[PDB]
Amino acid sequence: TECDFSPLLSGTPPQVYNFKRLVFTNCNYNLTKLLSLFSVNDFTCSQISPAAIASNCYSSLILDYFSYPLSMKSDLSVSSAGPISQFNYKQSFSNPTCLILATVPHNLTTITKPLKYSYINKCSRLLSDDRTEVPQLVNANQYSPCVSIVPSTVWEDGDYYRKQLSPLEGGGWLVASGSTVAMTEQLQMGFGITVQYGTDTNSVCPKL
Amino acid sequence: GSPVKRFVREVLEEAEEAYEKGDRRQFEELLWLAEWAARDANDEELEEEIREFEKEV
Ligand SMILES: *[C@@H]1O[C@H](CO)[C@@H](O[C@@H]2O[C@H](CO)[C@@H](O)[C@H](O)[C@H]2NC(C)=O)[C@H](O)[C@H]1NC(C)=O
Ligand SMILES: *[C@@H]1O[C@H](CO)[C@@H](O)[C@H](O)[C@H]1NC(C)=O
Repeated sequence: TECDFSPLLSGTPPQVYNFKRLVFTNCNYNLTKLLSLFSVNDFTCSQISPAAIASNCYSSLILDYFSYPLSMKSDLSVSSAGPISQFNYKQSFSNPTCLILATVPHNLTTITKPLKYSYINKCSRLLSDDRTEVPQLVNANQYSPCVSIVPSTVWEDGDYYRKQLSPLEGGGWLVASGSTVAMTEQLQMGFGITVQYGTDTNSVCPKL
Repeated sequence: GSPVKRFVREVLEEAEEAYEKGDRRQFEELLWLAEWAARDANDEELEEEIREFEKEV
């Protein structure tokens, strides 16, 4: 049973704050077959090397993927305190991980382009009694609380969004703002890999 | 004219509806949202527009 990466290869990839997640157990992977379809621009890992990530056996392998501009590479890193890791996408700190930035070649026609790149630059709770703003930072392996009020594609750089909260939720506002980056000639994407070693069977192994 | 001005002006339109319907709590909640956004964007002209709105309402 081979791990099936094919969902990634069909459709317009979401923006980073709507990252799509594939979860693999009890299968055999060929990371080369997947990456050879793309022009890989950057392949960086934490707690493991790029050579080891494609050669070890895991209890699970998680692959997140999204449209993402290469020009924002420095914001997509385990070392970054910028708006991507604060409000959009944060990988586990306790498991080995990789981040791959790749370009979609013109002959990969089943991966289609959104009209632009978008990301959340602010997600905050407003507290009415104190008139204070509290940033809502994203948790590892979770979506921003603001994914409900930020559109799948931001219309104009700097747009603002809101939802009113009930007294049962603490009242006040949930507010957000979005940013845009112009689409590139070929689509650029980010891939986030998270692996675990298990006290159970390591049933996610490389295809021999 | 700009993302924050469009956002605030939409919020102030809802505030006028709340105040005309007698929902003073909702009016204040919306005014605070509008004031927060204008200050978040460092739009001092828009802050003055919200003041004139509050006076005129
Ligand atoms: C056509 O598709 C092939 C793959 O089938 C593309 O080849 C990859 O291109 C990138 C960038 O040049 C390389 O880093 C990969 O290693 C290539 N893969 C292989 C297996 O060689 C090719 O670029 C595509 N051509 C066009 C015109 O889009
Ligand atoms: C993995 O994929 C590469 C690239 O297509 C292929 O050449 C290689 O034979 C594969 N390895 C397997 C199936 O063990």
